[PDB]
Amino acid sequence: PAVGIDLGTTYSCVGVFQHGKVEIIANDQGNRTTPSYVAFTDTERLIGDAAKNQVAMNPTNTVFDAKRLIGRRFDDAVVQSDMKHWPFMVVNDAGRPKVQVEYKGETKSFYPEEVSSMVLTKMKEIAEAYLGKTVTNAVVTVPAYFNDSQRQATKDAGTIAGLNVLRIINEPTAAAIAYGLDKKVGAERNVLIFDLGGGTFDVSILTIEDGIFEVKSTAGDTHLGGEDFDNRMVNHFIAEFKRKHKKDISENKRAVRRLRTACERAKRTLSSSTQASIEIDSLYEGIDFYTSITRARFEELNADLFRGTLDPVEKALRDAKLDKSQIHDIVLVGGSTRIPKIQKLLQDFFNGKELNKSINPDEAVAYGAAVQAAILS
Ligand SMILES: N#Cc1ccc(COC[C@H]2O[C@@H](n3c(NCc4ccc(Cl)c(Cl)c4)nc4c(N)ncnc43)[C@H](O)[C@@H]2O)cc1
Repeated sequence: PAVGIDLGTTYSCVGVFQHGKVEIIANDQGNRTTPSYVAFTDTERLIGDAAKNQVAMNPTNTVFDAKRLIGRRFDDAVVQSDMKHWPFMVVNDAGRPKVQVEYKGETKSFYPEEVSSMVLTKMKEIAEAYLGKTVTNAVVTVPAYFNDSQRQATKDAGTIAGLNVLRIINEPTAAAIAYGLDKKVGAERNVLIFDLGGGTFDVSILTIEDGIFEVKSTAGDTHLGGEDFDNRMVNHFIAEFKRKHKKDISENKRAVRRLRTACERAKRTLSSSTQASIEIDSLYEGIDFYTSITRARFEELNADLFRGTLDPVEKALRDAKLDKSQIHDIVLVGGSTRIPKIQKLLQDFFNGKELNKSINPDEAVAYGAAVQAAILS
């Protein structure tokens, strides 16, 4: 048995190719993704949903976004910039960063591959729990733009987990293989992979000829995703509250939370029907917030951000010296591409051209890694 693991920034996912069909193994909690979270608490260490869920109670010893630190040096523009926004401690141990935590009363320090080895250990377990066998061999994916150092730090992060990493594979190639774009014959095809998750955005252009892949260019926005979209809604509703009820709820962390949470959920609903209702009882100072939102209004709150996504598309076409009519295939991954106006912009931008999207976008990377781990098996 060999697995494909999509090791992501916010979530990880693990799959196995069995009985001629891929299976996205579910966790001990029944979820097909597992947050890449690791908490340290007085008595135990927590990974996945257990860690995600006590992040309010222990925000200072609950680590996440370790993919943003992996393989980088302490002075990397990105280690520096992100550090400002993490409750936990990032520490310069001799030019290489470390996360230091409180864990059983003793303060311990951790390299990022140590912290990614824990997510990988858990994913290994998730599979071994499902398959009722030992799992060792894996494919683990990384973004196309990762360098040697960051590939090595990931590969090690697995070798530490007890994994036999058969291969490290680019996420947009994982998704290409998922869609069997690598079994098309004859002439070289150019493939654009649009990855829009919750917090990060990545465009990747690859050429594929005869099932041999090559990375042509990299683009993206490293702080754009579904979360910017929920914020647009939170502002629309906070204004709407102030209107009808002349109150400002925004300095009440809990009212805003109840609202955020209802906004992300409403957002998901708007990808499949044309409006979405919200009732939040006694939201602020005793007042009920009963409201509703159409898709068209949601689209308008985000109209600039939805378009803004086409720039990494252009900028990546630039750097790959390709005209948009030369793109043979478009592949959508990351759970935000489920938003229809986003698919509509992209289809219309690429002059009516179809989109490859039938595989679950959250899962497609892990799908292709598992398909591929099977061949290398
Ligand atoms: N269980 C679970 C689970 C699985 C994957 C993810 C990751 O999602 C990353 C981003 O993708 C966004 N998103 C997602 N994410 C997938 C998802 C599916 C179910 C649940 Cl309960 C959750 Cl909450 C998230 N679906 C969207 C949709 N249908 N329309 C618009 N946006 C969608 C989501 O809001 C988030 O911002 C998050 C949760």
